[PDB]
Amino acid sequence: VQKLFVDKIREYRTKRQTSGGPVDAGPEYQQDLDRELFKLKQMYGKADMNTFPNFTFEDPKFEAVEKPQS
Amino acid sequence: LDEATLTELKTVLKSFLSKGQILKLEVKVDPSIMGGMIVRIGEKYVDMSAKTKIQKLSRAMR
Repeated sequence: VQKLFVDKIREYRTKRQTSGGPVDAGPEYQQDLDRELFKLKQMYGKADMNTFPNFTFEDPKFEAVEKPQS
Repeated sequence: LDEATLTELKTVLKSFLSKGQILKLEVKVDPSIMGGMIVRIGEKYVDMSAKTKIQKLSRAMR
């Protein structure tokens, strides 16, 4: 069916004329890609784009031992 | 169809069997097959139709 071989490539080239993502999204693709974009961040964490690690650690304080001896 | 494309298929379907015989046939019209014809010489079923849209699952099958 090479007449069908040409007819699924030629209506693939029409999909390669794109402006803003989906062609017939409407309220469908706008809600779904925003529902999924939250879920990759919801149970994952709150993370910005480029912020480095900012913290500070304190070690164990070295106490002394009192000892009258001999 | 017309006479020039049917009397071939009432004669090119005789070229298969070749055993001194006088062939018979049935016709039934179906539009869900979009663009072809299926034929069944006995239990043979050479299918050429618009099933070939489902065979383009391999494009979506990695």
